[PDB]
Amino acid sequence: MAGNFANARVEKLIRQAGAQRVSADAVDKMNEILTDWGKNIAKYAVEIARHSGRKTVKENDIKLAAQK
Amino acid sequence: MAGNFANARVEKLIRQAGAQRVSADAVDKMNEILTDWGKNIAKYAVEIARHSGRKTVKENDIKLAAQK
Amino acid sequence: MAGNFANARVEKLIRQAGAQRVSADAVDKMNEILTDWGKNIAKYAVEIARHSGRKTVKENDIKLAAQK
Amino acid sequence: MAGNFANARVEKLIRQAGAQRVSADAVDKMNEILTDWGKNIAKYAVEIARHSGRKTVKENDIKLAAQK
Amino acid sequence: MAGNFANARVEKLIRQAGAQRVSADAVDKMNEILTDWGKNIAKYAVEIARHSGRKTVKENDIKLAAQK
Amino acid sequence: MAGNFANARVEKLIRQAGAQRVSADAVDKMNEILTDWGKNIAKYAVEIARHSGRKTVKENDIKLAAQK
Amino acid sequence: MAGNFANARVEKLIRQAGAQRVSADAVDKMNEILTDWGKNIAKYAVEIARHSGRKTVKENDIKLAAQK
Amino acid sequence: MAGNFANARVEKLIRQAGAQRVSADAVDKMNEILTDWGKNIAKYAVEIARHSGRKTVKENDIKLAAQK
DNA sequence: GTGCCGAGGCCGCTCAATTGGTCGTAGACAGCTCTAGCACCGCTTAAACGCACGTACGCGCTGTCCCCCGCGTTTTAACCGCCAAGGGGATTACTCCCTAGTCTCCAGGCACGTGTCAGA
DNA sequence: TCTGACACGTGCCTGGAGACTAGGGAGTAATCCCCTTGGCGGTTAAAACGCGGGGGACAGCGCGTACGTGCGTTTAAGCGGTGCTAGAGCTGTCTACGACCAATTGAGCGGCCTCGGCAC
Repeated sequence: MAGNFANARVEKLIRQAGAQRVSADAVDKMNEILTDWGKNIAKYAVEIARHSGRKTVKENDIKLAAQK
Repeated sequence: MAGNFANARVEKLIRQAGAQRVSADAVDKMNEILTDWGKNIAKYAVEIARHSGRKTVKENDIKLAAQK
Repeated sequence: MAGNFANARVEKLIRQAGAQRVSADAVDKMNEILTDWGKNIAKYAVEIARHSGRKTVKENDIKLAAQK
Repeated sequence: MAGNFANARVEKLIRQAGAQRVSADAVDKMNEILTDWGKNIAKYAVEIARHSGRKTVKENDIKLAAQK
Repeated sequence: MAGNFANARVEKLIRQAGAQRVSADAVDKMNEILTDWGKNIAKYAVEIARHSGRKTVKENDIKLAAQK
Repeated sequence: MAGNFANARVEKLIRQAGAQRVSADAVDKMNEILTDWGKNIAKYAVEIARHSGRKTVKENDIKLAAQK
Repeated sequence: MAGNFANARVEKLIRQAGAQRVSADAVDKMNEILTDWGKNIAKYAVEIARHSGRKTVKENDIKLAAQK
Repeated sequence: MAGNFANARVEKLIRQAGAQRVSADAVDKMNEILTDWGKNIAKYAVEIARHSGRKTVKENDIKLAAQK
């Protein structure tokens, strides 16, 4: 519920940033920080989609929500 | 390289934010925006870890890099 | 509290940047903008130092906080 | 020219941000980082003042240059 | 809304930079990167024009906003 | 050669940024500033594509070139 | 330390340039110039490698960065 | 080769710049690049010194030859 | 308010990667002992702040004319489709040639004793 | 011409740069076959320029803000030195990540329907 993404994908991201070693707690904390920040953008994008008069969230509503 | 996470996971997050329908272009854009922002936090967490004299990125380095 | 630096020092900076004349209201606004931006870098450098396990803010912590 | 502000004023700023102890090399580095960022805002505020048709830098200008 | 310029125009620019072949995905990403950077210069040029006391954005307002 | 894009499209961009009136000399200067900054990104994306050993410029080459 | 090469080798280079005497100040300035020009090439060498797919920055990567 | 930096110290420079693996050919080319730029600076630095009516090469001379 | 077609929802398979277990051993934390370098208090001088007078610049008022907005016709191109091919990609073998542990050596690096060598 | 501050050369103590000899990670040619770009042709759409009306931007004089100079008072910042707190370096214990391996969860990809999104 706190980490929505797969741990192996969040770990690959921290290793491509240059991390020589990555603690499983750091993978769990990065998963939580990506999930929380993603839920915030998606919640605001859903309100932009409905203000625009549509049920579907589309690329422009994610792009505009991220620029807030 | 552009979208690090699995699309069905990023889609589940947008549907739990309340979306009634989700365009595949919104799933791809959210995957890119999460990847870019996650790489920014991870790259700075790695410089904090190496400054604390450690090779391992740990929970505290991710927490501190996100509050920047 | 709003302008931490001496006004004659902030005025000397705006005059060395090329200003032919400097209004007292521009010296006070620059003093506030330097105080606010300096407090933001120092507050994160103190958290960068306490994470490293030290009480003393050193050149490396200010350098790392300014690159955030 | 390297550090424009008074060292005891830059140190008081780092101590009000919460630092328990401050290294003299951190006071000099903060003085350099404030001087460099202050010269960037003053140099662009002087070009805004001159574009507006005036010799005097005024509060308005420093406000517009800082938001760049 | 994401790509303001004509695709055949963005593509001619990439082919004049020396590209032997250009992916349609690269034309649409270049169009988005030019549109976002152009909107940022124009938004700040509009604030420079209004600070100068005018409604009309002129050559000097675009030139000053780009040097920021 | 100095302005690659259509003037009516560069003008639409400055009007969508909030401009109440836009001078023809500002449309031409914005067209030149977008063309020059666009040629710089495209020249570096062509070199990234050729280092990677491919004649085709692709989305990842434009994305990596713009982040420089 | 600002020098990547050993001070004695920066001094030996100044002597090969015809200087009958080289000040300790000239040795430190030479070390800094070689450090700056070195890092500015190494960064581009790392980019050439990562772009070609290879993890090893080979001889081509150095020659290509020195002209880039 | 005929380099000024020590071979394993030109190598340490490339690795310290971020190299994951360094080809022993690039160690040699880096040493050549540092040697060539070194001589090209020393010759001009020696001329500027002899012009100023001094014999001991000083920081000022190298600082000016590098800024040219 | 009405018609049409984008393009997402829903479904079923399977294979590809994720999560879980257990082993090895690299690394991170705690503890001792010493040195680095900071906080405190003190002196005295630098230079900051605040007048008071002067006068340069700025902000208005307003009246010319610059030059942009609206409206419009023309035709120059950008978008699209269909058809052809070249290219880039994934899957493979073989052979580079760097990482690695182990090693000897050249010459890097700091101190001691002298005259250099830059100035009014 | 007239001339006195403080850095430099040569030796000793010391180490990290140079160099294997070998293992095997990853670099880079082969090839086969989908992806997807180039290419040619048609056509409407939307970009350019042209005229007319008039909104607002640029210049000129007046008046009055308010910044510059010069000066005095004094409150700070700076530099020394004391003296003691905390950070660094070495070392040892032990914790927890990298690694290989299993196996089954669940993500991706068509293929078929029809809800709602886009223009008139």
